[PDB]
Amino acid sequence: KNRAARVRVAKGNKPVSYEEAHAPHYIAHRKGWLSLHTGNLDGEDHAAERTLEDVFLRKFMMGTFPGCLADQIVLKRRANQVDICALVLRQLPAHKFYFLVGYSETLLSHFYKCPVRLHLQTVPSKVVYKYI
Amino acid sequence: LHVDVPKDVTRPTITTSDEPDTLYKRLSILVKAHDRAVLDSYEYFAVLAAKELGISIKVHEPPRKIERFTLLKSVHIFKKHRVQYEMRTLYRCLELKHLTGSTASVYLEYIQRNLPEGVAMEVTKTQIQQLPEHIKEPMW
Amino acid sequence: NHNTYFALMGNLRFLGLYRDEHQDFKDEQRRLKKLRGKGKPRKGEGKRA
Amino acid sequence: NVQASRQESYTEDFIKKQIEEFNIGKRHLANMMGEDPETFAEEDIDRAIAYLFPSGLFEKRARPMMKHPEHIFPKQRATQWGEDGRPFHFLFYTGKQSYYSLMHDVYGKVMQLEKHRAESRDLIGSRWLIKEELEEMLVEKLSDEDYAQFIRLLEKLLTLPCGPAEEEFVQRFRRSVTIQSKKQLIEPVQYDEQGMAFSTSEGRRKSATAQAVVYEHGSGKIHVNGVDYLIYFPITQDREQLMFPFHFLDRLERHDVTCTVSGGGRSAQAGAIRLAMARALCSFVTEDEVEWMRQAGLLTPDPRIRERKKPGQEGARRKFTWKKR
Amino acid sequence: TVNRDPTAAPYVFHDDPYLIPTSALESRSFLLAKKSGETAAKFIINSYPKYFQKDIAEPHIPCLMPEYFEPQIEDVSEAALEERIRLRKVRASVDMFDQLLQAGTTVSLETTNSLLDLLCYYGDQEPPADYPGPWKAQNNAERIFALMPEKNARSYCTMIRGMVKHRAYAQALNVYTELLNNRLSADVYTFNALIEAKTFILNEKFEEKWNDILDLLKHMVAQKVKPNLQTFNTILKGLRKCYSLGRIPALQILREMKHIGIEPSLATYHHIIHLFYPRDLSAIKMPSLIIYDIMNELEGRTFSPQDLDDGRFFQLAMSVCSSLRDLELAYQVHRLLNTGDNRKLVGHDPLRKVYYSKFFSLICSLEQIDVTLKWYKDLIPSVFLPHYQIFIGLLQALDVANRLELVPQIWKDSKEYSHTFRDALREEVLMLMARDKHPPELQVAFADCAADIKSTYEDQSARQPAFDWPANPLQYIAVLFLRGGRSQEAWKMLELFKKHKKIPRNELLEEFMDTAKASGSTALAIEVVKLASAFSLPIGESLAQRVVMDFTVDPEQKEALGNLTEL
Amino acid sequence: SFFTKLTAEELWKGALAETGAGARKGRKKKKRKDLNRGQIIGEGRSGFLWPGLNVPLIKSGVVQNIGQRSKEEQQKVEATMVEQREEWDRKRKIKVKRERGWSGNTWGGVSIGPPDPGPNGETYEDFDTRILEVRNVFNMTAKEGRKKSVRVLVAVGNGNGAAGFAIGKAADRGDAFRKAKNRAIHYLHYIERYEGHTIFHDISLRFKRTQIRMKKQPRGYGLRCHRAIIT
Amino acid sequence: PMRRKALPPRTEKMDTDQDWPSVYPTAAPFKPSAVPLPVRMGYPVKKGVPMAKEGNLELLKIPNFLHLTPVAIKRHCAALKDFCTEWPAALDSDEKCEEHFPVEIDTADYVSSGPSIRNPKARAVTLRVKLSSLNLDNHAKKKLIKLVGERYCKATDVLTITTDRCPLKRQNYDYAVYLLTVLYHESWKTEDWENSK
Amino acid sequence: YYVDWRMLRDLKRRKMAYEYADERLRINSLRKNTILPKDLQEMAGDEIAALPRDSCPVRIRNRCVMTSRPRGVKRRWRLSRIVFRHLADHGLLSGVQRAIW
RNA sequence: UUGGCGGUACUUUAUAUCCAUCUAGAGGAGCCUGUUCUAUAAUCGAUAAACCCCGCUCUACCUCACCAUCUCUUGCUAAUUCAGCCUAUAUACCGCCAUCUUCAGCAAACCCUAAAAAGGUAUUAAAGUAAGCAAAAGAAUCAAACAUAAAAACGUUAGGUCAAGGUGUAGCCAAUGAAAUGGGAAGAAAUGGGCUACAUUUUCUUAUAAAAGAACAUUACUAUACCCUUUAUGAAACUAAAGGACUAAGGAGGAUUUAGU
Ligand SMILES: [K+]
Ligand SMILES: [K+]
Ligand SMILES: [Mg+2]
Ligand SMILES: [Mg+2]
Ligand SMILES: [Mg+2]
Ligand SMILES: [Mg+2]
Ligand SMILES: [Mg+2]
Ligand SMILES: [Mg+2]
Ligand SMILES: [Mg+2]
Ligand SMILES: [Mg+2]
Ligand SMILES: [Mg+2]
Ligand SMILES: [Mg+2]
Ligand SMILES: [Mg+2]
Ligand SMILES: [Mg+2]
Ligand SMILES: [Mg+2]
Ligand SMILES: [Mg+2]
Ligand SMILES: [Mg+2]
Ligand SMILES: [Mg+2]
Repeated sequence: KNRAARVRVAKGNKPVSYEEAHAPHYIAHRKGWLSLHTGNLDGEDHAAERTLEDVFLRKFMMGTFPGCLADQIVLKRRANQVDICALVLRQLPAHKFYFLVGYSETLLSHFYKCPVRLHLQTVPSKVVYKYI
Repeated sequence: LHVDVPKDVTRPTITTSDEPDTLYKRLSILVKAHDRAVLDSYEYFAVLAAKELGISIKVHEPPRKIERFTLLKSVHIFKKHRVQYEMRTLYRCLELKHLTGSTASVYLEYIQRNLPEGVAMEVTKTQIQQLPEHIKEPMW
Repeated sequence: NHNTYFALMGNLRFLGLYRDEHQDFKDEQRRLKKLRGKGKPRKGEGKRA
Repeated sequence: NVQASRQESYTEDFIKKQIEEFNIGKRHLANMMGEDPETFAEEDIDRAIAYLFPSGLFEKRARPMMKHPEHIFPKQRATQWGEDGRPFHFLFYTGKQSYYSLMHDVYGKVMQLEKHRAESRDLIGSRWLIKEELEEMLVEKLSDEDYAQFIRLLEKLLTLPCGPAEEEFVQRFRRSVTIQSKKQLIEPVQYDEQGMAFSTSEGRRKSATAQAVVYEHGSGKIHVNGVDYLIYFPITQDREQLMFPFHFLDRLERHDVTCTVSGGGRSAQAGAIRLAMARALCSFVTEDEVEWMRQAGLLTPDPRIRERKKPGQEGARRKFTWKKR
Repeated sequence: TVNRDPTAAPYVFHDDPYLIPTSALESRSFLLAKKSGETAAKFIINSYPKYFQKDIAEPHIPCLMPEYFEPQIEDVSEAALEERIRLRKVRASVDMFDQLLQAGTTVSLETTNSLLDLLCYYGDQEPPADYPGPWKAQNNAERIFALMPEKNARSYCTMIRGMVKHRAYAQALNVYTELLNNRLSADVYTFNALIEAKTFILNEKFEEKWNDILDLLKHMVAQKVKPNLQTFNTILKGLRKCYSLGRIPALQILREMKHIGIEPSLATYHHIIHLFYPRDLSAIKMPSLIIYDIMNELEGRTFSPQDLDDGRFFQLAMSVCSSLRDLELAYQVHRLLNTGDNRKLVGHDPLRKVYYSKFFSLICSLEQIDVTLKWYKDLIPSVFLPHYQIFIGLLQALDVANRLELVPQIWKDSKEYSHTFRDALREEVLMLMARDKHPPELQVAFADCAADIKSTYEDQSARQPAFDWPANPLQYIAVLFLRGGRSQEAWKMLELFKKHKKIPRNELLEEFMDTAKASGSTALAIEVVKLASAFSLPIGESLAQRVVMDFTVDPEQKEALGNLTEL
Repeated sequence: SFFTKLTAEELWKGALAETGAGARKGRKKKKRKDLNRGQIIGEGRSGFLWPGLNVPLIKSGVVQNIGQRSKEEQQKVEATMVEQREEWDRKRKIKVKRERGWSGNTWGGVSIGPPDPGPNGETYEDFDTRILEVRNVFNMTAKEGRKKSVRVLVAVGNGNGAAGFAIGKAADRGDAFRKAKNRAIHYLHYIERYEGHTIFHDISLRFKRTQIRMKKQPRGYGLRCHRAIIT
Repeated sequence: PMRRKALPPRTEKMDTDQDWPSVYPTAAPFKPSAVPLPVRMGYPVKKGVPMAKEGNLELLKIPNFLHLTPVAIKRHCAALKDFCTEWPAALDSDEKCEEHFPVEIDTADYVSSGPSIRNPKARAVTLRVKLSSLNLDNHAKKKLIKLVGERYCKATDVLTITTDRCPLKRQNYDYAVYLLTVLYHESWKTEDWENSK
Repeated sequence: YYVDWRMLRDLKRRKMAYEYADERLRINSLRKNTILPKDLQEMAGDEIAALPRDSCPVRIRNRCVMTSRPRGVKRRWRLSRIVFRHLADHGLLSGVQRAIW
């Protein structure tokens, strides 16, 4: 049996998001890609360096916004600009988000030497695609 | 804005030099992406932009490339059981013609600055110039 | 540079601007293990003399 | 111990608000695309959404959509009883009020025809509606046994003398079979600078592709890639494959063909030319002959192509030796 | 090509409903939290630089590398002193300069001047910074100035400027006297500081004081030193003290500015306006007309930052327009703000909200309601989040145009700007709605608004242990419920007058009775009598007699009504 | 390495070892703990103070700047959090009242509350439910071998003449309680009481192999019956 | 201290005749609170509709073109017209260009996403000239064709010089022009050993 | 901290090969020809041998950057098959999908 | 009563499948490679179906975890009586899979039974019902279909993997940790898989696979072994390729067994 990235069935009480519900074979069919860069296109270089930055950028955002992430973040690279689009729960006060945005942007712009912007869409609570 | 509108918006300064301008006979723009729909939207934006600036454009779709590789599915043994992965590359070629160097810089900036994420460009400018003055006359 | 990532994130965790669920998990397993008397011996004072 | 989200049944006020938001959506989408709101249509909407939200997902159900609420929201079956609680339909307690209400009518029709007392093929090339189509008409779910019984009752109605009312009734449950035109698409007949008539058609066998250019009048001179056919095809079986189209129609030595085949091997290239010549020669033969070709295999593309190899297998079907035990 | 989005918050603020600043306090707090987070990152980057040193950006981006401000040259040489001066460290540079003197090693006069510049400009104090000032007679700056073996014009000039900056006007003037005795020549910057000194000093006689400042100008021509914009701006800024007597001098300066070829900037007019249109002006009967001429002069021109008071001009111009009650002039001033990139000189946080608040308030007062609502949608929220008094002005304008149908809508807008629990605003909304009668449809709409304003009072009461329902809102909310098909709710609200011990008004009491007669419910009519007895209102007895004639009272009702009549 | 660190959900999943062959083999035990329970965003061991994150951004009208707590002040905060941890831990320790039935370790005679509301908000608050037997029956299956179900017999009554019983079976005891409890409300007999305190006459009967001999008694006699009959 | 309440989406205040280019001036992510469209995305569950825009990760994962609308592109290109220069009308055909400008210089630019703008392929330059355009005697043309080897194509009569050896594109470009000049002048020169062919 | 002591040894081998690249190029060039006297070539054969062993670039092994796995690595991403599949099967690699055909 | 089993009958069965039918193989020779065995100072894991060119899309040094010898003791990190551990337990687990399997079920909420351990179907219908997962549908192999891939629930085998990484418990901390140098050998052995040959439908040469000229049984066919030279990679040839001769066995393979619609 295949165990890869499959949220298995319980007794109908496990909420799962759209991203979690779909197994790997639905990638490019029902669900898209969380990161969009040009490094895996044919005749393009620096796939390894873009992929390592993604791993870190995801671990950074989880720790910097602990318990405030409704879904996995979406990374969008255009030219040298990096754009982070994160669904965040409305747990923290509003002013705290302004602090963490200023901090996380400046810190990641001086770490990778690129302009990095954070885009936050706040949800009242996690969106449930289906109960499995 | 309903009642409050800018009066005399400031526009950049464009100064005509005395150097002659480059003459591009052709300018091929090969965009690449994993998504066909993004290329269709970019093709519409780029063709509309060219037609609005007076540039002559043609578009075709070079054949797509699919790169596949195989990996071992299990962490240990079970050799016969594999998992395969592929990366798909799609192309849209925008062939422009008879462009001066000023028209090709403004156009390329405008379309490159609006290049979607996951899209790679490969501009192939083809300049036309006279013969070298030494070559023009045979000298022994 | 694995040293830069491990050091930088550790410094941020001590400043309160980053949270390491893995490290907090390990910090409590050490705290509990020391109470049980299975903690790390001091160097030069190991079981074998 | 059931704790999952219940069906979010859509009330009429809900769908009514979903139609006001959609109507305001169209006016905005029109203003974005610079079009006139009055004439903006469903077709323009689908095109606009595809430009503004490019998605390359293979399944089109998973792509962005701004459709009318009627298309997306399933028709809610209306309440079957009123405020007092009395069901609206006398067969409510059967559990299949619409299936049995229909079977009640058809059984009553049969009785009047049988009591009251020509060719029955008033409609031809038609089929009985499939179970899925019937379910939609009744707005309820049926079993296979329920479908089988409904058809038997409808057949009995046709057997009996049928007035025009019955013919209209049974018509509702007969779907016009869109029998496809399994006939050749004859090519046009162009004219050369010399003025000679000629037709062209493509052919594909395995990985080979050919483009023949048969001429109406000729002496049988076939040139493949600017070479003769005896030279290009040194094997007899390959030449016989080029002979099959003309020999069949007794048209040997009456046409001059010019072929251009690229790709594949010797046998795959002869086969591709055979199909290309058969399709080009259609314009110069009678329709009865074209059917004679189609029914002899000359006009069908061969779908047999090399099968991909499988991971963990020596070949497409060949397996690795099951090791001795 | 693109213009401001009227329905969006400023671009600085995050584009999320949860993160959009509701009030003006949150607007500044939200930005300070952003600036605070930027400072937290820059601190970490500058304190752990080894982790932020790998450079992977081609071309190289200098501004994204760690900063280093501490000297890295250890040897004690004139060069090492130069580094500290370049880094702007004041105390460390003094120590190494003294050490250089202790050894006696030669120090260049130009290098010695770079030290005085740092000390004179910062006034002997380390540069202000954030991390985890009068002139002192005995200080490093003056001591180093004396130790200097060879002095040049620049050296004296640096002292004169630093003294004036740090409020050492008397000493600075003395230093200038020495420069003249040495026969050296000052620069424009030094002459501007000297003029700034004479003005700040309080001279008994203005005529002497003015003749002195002019003497500095005459020495600027003897020494072949040409004035700059700041020189004239400084003189006019000083003249704002003497409003009455500075008018003729002020105009002469502006005429001289053009002849010399210096172009008056927005700051230069900011001073002429202050001098001609005093804020504390008792003589409002016949104000000056100069503001009209200035705007004509500046019509269509584009301005750039050329002084430190340019931002002040726009805020002051609108204030004078509001004082003069001329809305045509306010459009000219705003029209000038829109030409080119003049928008950048509106002002900072204190003055940006004053200009637009002054502007919008003038529009509502003197503009047609139709146009006033166009300005309302454009400016708010995109430009500024207004305070509650702005809404009171908008609501009053709607009342004067006989367009109270929009009062419910203005209330919904106010709730987004953190006026949901504002007592002054809630009283104005209810008052205007219930001031006069209206058609049935309008009354029903007002009743829904009255219910919404009631919920604010109710929720506030529940949360707070001690809450008072103001008397006037209670009357307005009750009247609106009766008039708008919510009479049942109004009978429940009748009890709240006793719970909060508020005296019902005579008009409200009789209104309840009128509705009762149409309903025909004697019970409801007697309920009004009960409340009248509680507060011992004299009309209550008359109202009870009115019920006797209006409705047929049952014998049980007669006994109950008689008891209340006795009470 | 920073790249070999896993999330809390994945760390507890493995450490708890709930999923696995152990569960089917019947295998105190470790307890999951939330480590972000008391942690405040912006609070670190070093004790830095970050305006707008863990301290007021403006204090008494003064725009705050970055700072750090002294070694003494931080030690207090660290010890205070340690105390707050003990308080939360103590809560779980507390064990509170329940009522035993016929015996301390048995479910027989235990009140489990009223049946659930009906279709149209028909509450049954006046009815009480009592357990009469809880059994762990077993059905042999090829997939699972021995599979266990909980068979519960309950009785319900309003103490005013109406009572009923039912059997509920499930794999989980809590489910078997709900099934029996709501099933029994559908089988309500009405029992005739002489003057509301006793049966109308002596009753002797045999049901299958069980014999019962009831006798009518005067007031104050009390219930002198099988513990189940008392229930 | 109650939790903060989110404001209603600003799409509610957007008129149907608004200036949308101002709403999305530049490339931005999809904001359900700023896009006044009831768009839905997601494979629907059985007896379910596609998911709504709010909290929709799939719509966020899309590179939208909301900033690029037909109204914006036309307003943008109107401003960008002042930059453009007019192609000389006389050069109305490709053959006309070969007459007056026989030399074709091919240079390639590459645009990718990342911190580095450096691509190794950008240095290469390619010069293409037709020998007919060059003034070559019968002797010269034979000498030019033998020296260049496979660079010359008899079918097209085009000489192709590809230079990538130098680090920069301006160096490789100047080198290809140099290679042509030496080949041209050497072709005309006649060496005594040539008489032994 | 790097993943393990094996990745640490590999990292040092990569930094000592970069230091000795020009040197090992210049010396090794003297040996890879037939134009110089064999006496010089025999001596250059020992100068290259005398350099430290970790300067040799054939002692470098490509390991997964995240797990330090010596075999199973894909050179375009520098990840093992196990790590690659985890990122690919979760939609985190841009453009990588399963191959169905 | 339920399951399981039956050298218990009955009916229907497998679809490259249990037998039969068809084609090329395996089992014999020569080698290549795995494993066991023997054996070495010298890894580990897999080892019936579901191990045996398996983890390895890969071991001359490195890799490396092994053996021998010498050496280091706060010993990668911002801090830490701490760092580090390929140390034991896959019978504590996560992760990622195998097998049944392209099998058709699984589990939740109910309802019914002269009591229920459990069971619940009949279509000319007799107590079963209505949602979820799987199958199906859809998508992919760029028209169409078919086909192939992919997908395949709950469980079964305490199946595989503490050595991808992580981790519970126990253990080492001047050593079970870190580093350097040199080694990690072989077989009158058995066995699994592959490769090549045994030739005439063949061998060599030109060609292009068409045709032609020669060879054709003692070395004719026939060595990817051994040995001898040269080249490529590397610091190191112990590796790989290309020639050279030397050439031995083999003459289509016993029972038996593999794959293919
Ligand atoms: K496992
Ligand atoms: K060791
Ligand atoms: Mg085969
Ligand atoms: Mg007890
Ligand atoms: Mg390790
Ligand atoms: Mg290697
Ligand atoms: Mg078989
Ligand atoms: Mg080794
Ligand atoms: Mg070694
Ligand atoms: Mg070890
Ligand atoms: Mg196991
Ligand atoms: Mg299988
Ligand atoms: Mg399909
Ligand atoms: Mg399927
Ligand atoms: Mg086991
Ligand atoms: Mg094992
Ligand atoms: Mg042949
Ligand atoms: Mg060599």
